[PDB]
Formats: sequence, structure tokens, C-alpha cells
Amino acid sequence: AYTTFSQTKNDQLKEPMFFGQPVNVARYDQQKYDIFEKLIEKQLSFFWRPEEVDVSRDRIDYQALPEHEKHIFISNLKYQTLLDSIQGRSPNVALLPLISIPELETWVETWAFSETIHSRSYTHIIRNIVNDPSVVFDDIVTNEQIQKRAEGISSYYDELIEMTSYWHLLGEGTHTVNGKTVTVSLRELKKKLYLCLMSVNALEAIRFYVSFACSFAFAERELMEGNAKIIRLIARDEALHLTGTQHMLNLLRSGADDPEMAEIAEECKQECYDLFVQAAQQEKDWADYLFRDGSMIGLNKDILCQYVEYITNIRMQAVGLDLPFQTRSNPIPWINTWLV
Amino acid sequence: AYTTFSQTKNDQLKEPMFFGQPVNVARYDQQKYDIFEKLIEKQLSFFWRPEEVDVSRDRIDYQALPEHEKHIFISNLKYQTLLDSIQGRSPNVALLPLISIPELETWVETWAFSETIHSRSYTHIIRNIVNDPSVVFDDIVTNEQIQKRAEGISSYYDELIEMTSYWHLLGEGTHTVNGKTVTVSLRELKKKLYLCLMSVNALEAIRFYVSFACSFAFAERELMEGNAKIIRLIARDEALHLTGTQHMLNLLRSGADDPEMAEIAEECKQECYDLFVQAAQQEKDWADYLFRDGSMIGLNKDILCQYVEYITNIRMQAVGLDLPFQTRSNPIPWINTWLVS
Ligand SMILES: [Fe+2]
Ligand SMILES: [Fe+2]
Ligand SMILES: [Fe+2]
Ligand SMILES: [Fe+2]
Ligand SMILES: [Hg+2]
Ligand SMILES: [Hg+2]
Ligand SMILES: [Hg+2]
Ligand SMILES: [Hg+2]
Ligand SMILES: [Hg+2]
Ligand SMILES: [Hg+2]
Ligand SMILES: [Hg+2]
Ligand SMILES: [Hg+2]
Ligand SMILES: [Hg+2]
Ligand SMILES: [Hg+2]
Repeated sequence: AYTTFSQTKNDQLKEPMFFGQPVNVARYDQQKYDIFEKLIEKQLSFFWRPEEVDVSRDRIDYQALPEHEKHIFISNLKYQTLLDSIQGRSPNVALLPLISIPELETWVETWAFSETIHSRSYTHIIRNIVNDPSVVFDDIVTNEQIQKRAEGISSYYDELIEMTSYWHLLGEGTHTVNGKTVTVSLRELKKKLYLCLMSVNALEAIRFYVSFACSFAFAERELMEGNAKIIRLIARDEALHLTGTQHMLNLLRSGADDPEMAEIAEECKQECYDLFVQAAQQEKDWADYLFRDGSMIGLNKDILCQYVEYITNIRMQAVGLDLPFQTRSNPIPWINTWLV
Repeated sequence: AYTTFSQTKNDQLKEPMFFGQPVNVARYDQQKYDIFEKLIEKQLSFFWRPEEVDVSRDRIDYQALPEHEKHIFISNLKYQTLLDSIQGRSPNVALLPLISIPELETWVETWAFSETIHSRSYTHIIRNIVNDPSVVFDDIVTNEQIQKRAEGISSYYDELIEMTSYWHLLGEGTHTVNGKTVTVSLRELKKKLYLCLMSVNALEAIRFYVSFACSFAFAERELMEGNAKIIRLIARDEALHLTGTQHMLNLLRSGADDPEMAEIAEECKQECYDLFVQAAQQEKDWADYLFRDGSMIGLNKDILCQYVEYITNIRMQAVGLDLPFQTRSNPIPWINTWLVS
């Protein structure tokens, strides 16, 4: 029931962001939500190319690094690779088939495309600092710690994807597939979408920012300044990404779009809360793998942990959720220097 | 069966382009087929901003045009808008779930992204030549002439997406769904992918080139020069897209990547030929209508029909199909000034 070009002449200003008639014409002259058009413009305005960035000296710096420092740096980079590897394909595979307004459709495509540039930049960094990158890259999929810190991301997406397919193939209802009952409830798919988005908002808003803190730790010590310039560029982009997911989330909950979506946001509020808690906890646990051969004189599981509670509280509130952690001031405001 | 992050450690250098294990790590330090990385790099180097082109004088030119000419121009722009609407989303929805090598996955995403910049450029143009763009945009979907000329593009994509869903959900086999039998065959899914790629190759190969001729016809005459500059940037990107689809089809039929696929392509050859020919035909039928209420200055149904035969022959040969028409030299060599590729 999905079509790459729906044949009904529909007023795109009146479709819901999701689950409406699939987008036919891509026009940008009017928007139901101008915020998406604005993000597209900003993101295109920020277009940059990694290879332009000079990381020549980062090879020296890295080589000079104490092994536990190299381990920290690399582990962090491998996590970044994982997250942008997923974020490069996921929004397109999971969201495009559900979007019903053109401005959001293109935003998603621009957002996803920008994640591939991030992925390209890690390849640029890695090949410029190691001897065989296959070592770093081959250690992502099987790094239990990595998969432990990243656990659950591929899950929201894949389930959202599976249900959307059944919904497109069979339509709403209960069906019999190979002698088994399969229920396709649209309310339920909306709930899986709502949850995937919140999960992605956490990924964009917290998982990356935590990784930035490590990256910048080195920069403040005047090491790996190429990587840092890249990270700043990447960070500038993820900021747009999170602005987009917060908006989607907030608009859905305001009930101004699909009203059933606002009742759903309501029903699943504890689930939303729980996943962020779970995410924030996974990042803390990472601290214990990062600091295995030891920490640095500017970063340890403690500061890490505090920054994490710090940022999580900021994000959860941005999306109207209750704060799980004790309020505090930025445990590392120098980071705000690079952050911008 | 589709996963956004396959947990199996796999050698990405030995997966087939399609139908293997879904890509997990996005790395560009190595590739099975470097054409895809090369394509990504050139496309990134070609990045351009529509709004950066002055289209301010196109308004009076368009206003000054004769009605048969406004019609030809606008109709052509509507068709471009349609093709890029489809190509901005389809390669992503249709191919991403089936790609098993990273360079190809990222190319497809980069390719589709570039098509959205083309779409944004049409809004830039349209907003600058008409008082109310809705008049144009609200007529593409149901315009008889446009659905006719575009006929079948979406269907190839939609059927492939549908079978892919069934394949990922139920796996290969004969199954039941609501009292009816639903057979799922990888070989058939492989054939639908080949035909859909053949179809997109024709879209990139000929459907856009016919449209370029029309727009550049106005630029030769020094009219709608803002639109021309945009179309020229668009044509440069399309040339890369076409290189991509050609390499994908040639790698597929050759047997080097997927032997079964090679067998399948040989068996649907006539089918591939017919669809290519049917696309050429539609472009001709378009030009027939287009020029019936009056023909533009420098281009007419006839020269246009010859150009279609001329590119069609070149494009068909490039992916191993028999030439369907009479061998001739280019009928509008002036087009080359505009096609920088
Ligand atoms: Fe990213
Ligand atoms: Fe992002
Ligand atoms: Fe295009
Ligand atoms: Fe294209
Ligand atoms: Hg999601
Ligand atoms: Hg998700
Ligand atoms: Hg660090
Ligand atoms: Hg950190
Ligand atoms: Hg929720
Ligand atoms: Hg919520
Ligand atoms: Hg297709
Ligand atoms: Hg296709
Ligand atoms: Hg023309
Ligand atoms: Hg074929």
C-alpha cells in the first residue's frame, strides 16, 4: 500500500506529519511546519567536506598518546562510527515510508545524508592516524562493550520497520499469516513510531554529546586538533538533528497534528522516561570500559557520569519529561567553548 | 529479516551488491567496487545551491513567451519536478533495504539526496516565474499528459518494495495470507530488482535528457537563462547518476557479482528491451502533444523525436541491449554546449 508517487491530488498542508497519504510532489513553496524547511536550509548551509580538513598532525599526537589514552580516543571514535553508521541509513529506511508532508520528508533525507558525511569523516580520521583501519572498523560489530553501550538502537528501528511493512502489506486488522494471527493496529504502529523517535532524540541529544566530551577533552589539552575541528563540525550538525527530533516530538504531543498521537504520547510517557534513563545509564557504564587501563587528568568516570546526568536532564526537559537526576551545573563548561 | 545493524561480523568486500547481509559499518577505507566511492566523491564535489542562481529575469521572459511556448516550458518543468520527486525518495526506500555493501549504500543515499536539491531548485524557478506556484504544483499529480509520459516508473519501484517486504517478513517459500497463497521467490525478487534498475537507468538515461533538450532550446535563444543555469547543474548530476545505474546493471548481468542474477537478466532481456523502448515511446508521445498547439523556436516534434532515438540507442547499447532504432549522428549537437558532461 506504499507508493513512490501517490496519485491522489491531496492538500499537503493538511496531512499529518506521519501516516497520511505518502508524499507525491516535492515542493518547498509552502509548509505545514516551516521549522522543517528552516532546518533543511541551515543544514545545507553548513555543508562541509572532511577531506578538506587537515588531520596531518593528529597522527603525531596520537602516536605520542599513552596507550590508555589511545584506547580511550579510539573506543570513542568507534562508538561515533557506530551511531552515524546507523543514523545514516535508519531515518530513511524507517521514516520515509511513513512521512506525509514534503518538508519533513526532505528534512529526513537531508538529516540522514549529513550523517553519511560524519561517517566519511571518521574514515578520514582513522586512516590518517592508524596503520590499518580494518582493525578499528572490524572491532565495532563485535566489541561487546560497544554493542552493550549501543544496545537497543537497532531494535526500535527494526521493529518499527517490521510493523510498518505489515501495515503496508496487510492494512489494519487481524490477519492470518501461515496459520498464525497477526494483528495490525495503527494506534500501535503510531506508538512504535513515537517511541523510536524519542529513542532517536536520545541518541542525537545525549549519546553523541557524551562522545563529544571525550573528543574535546584531548582538544583542551591541545592534542588531536584535526579530530576536534571535525567533531565541532559534526556537533554543529547533530544540534540541528536534535532540534528536529524535539520539534517532531513536541508537535506530536501538542495534539496540533494527529490528535491520536497526543493521547499516545500521554499513554507512553513512562516508557519515554524509561528509555532515556536506560540510555543515560548505558553511557555511564561505558565510562567503566573507557577507563580500563586508566583515565586522564581531565576526565574520569565521575566527571563523565556527572556530565551525562547533566545533559540528560536538559534534554528530557526539552521534551516535557520529568528529570531523573539531581539538578546540577555543567560539570564541564569549557566544553561549551567548542559546542557553540 | 531486515536489520539497521547486522550483528554478524562480515567481510563487506565479499558480499554481493544486493541481497547479502544488510550493511552494518559505514566505512570508506576500502571497497569491493570503487566506482561507487568515486561517484560519491564527485557528487560531493558538485554540491550547488539553487538559491544561488539568479532567475530574476526569467519572469518577464516567460511572460513574454507565446502561449504554446509557456505551455511547453511549464509542461517540461512539471515533468522534471515529477521525476526528481520520485528520485528523491525512491532509491532510498527501494534499494537501501536490499544493499549489502557500504559504498553502494552511501552512493544511493548521496544520489537521492542530490535529487532533492534538484527539487528545491524547481521550487526556486517556479516561485520566480509565476504569481502562485500552486498553480503549477497542483497540476502535476493529475496532469494527464504528465502521468502518461511518466507512466510505469512508480509501478516498477512499488512492486519491488512490495516483494521486498514480503521477502523480509516471510522469507522464501509458499505461504498463506488471509485465505490466499502468497509465493515468495528470491529469483523473482532478483528479477524485479533488475527490471526496476533498468527502468531507473532509462529514466536517468533518457527521460531527463529529453527534458534537457527542451529547456536548453530556450537557452539557445537567450531565454529563461536562470532556469538554464539550474538545468545545467542538474544535468551534470544526472550524468553521474546514469554512470551509477550503468555500472550496477553491467556488474549484475556480467555474472561477476551474482551469477544467478546474470542468468535472470539474460532470461528477461526482451522484457528489458521492451521497457526501454516503451520509455522512448512515451517521450516521443509527449513531444507529439507538446508541439501540436504550436512548435517552439529551434525545436519541434521531429528533431526532438530524432534526439530520443539517438540517445536511446546509445543508452541501450551501454547496458547490452539491441539498438531499437536507426543509427544516426546527434541531431542537436548544440545541446553539447549545455551538457558539460
Ligand atoms: Fe552524525
Ligand atoms: Fe545526527
Ligand atoms: Fe535529478
Ligand atoms: Fe538522477
Ligand atoms: Hg526512529
Ligand atoms: Hg528508533
Ligand atoms: Hg576523552
Ligand atoms: Hg566523555
Ligand atoms: Hg512514549
Ligand atoms: Hg512522552
Ligand atoms: Hg524502478
Ligand atoms: Hg529501482
Ligand atoms: Hg522546449
Ligand atoms: Hg530484464
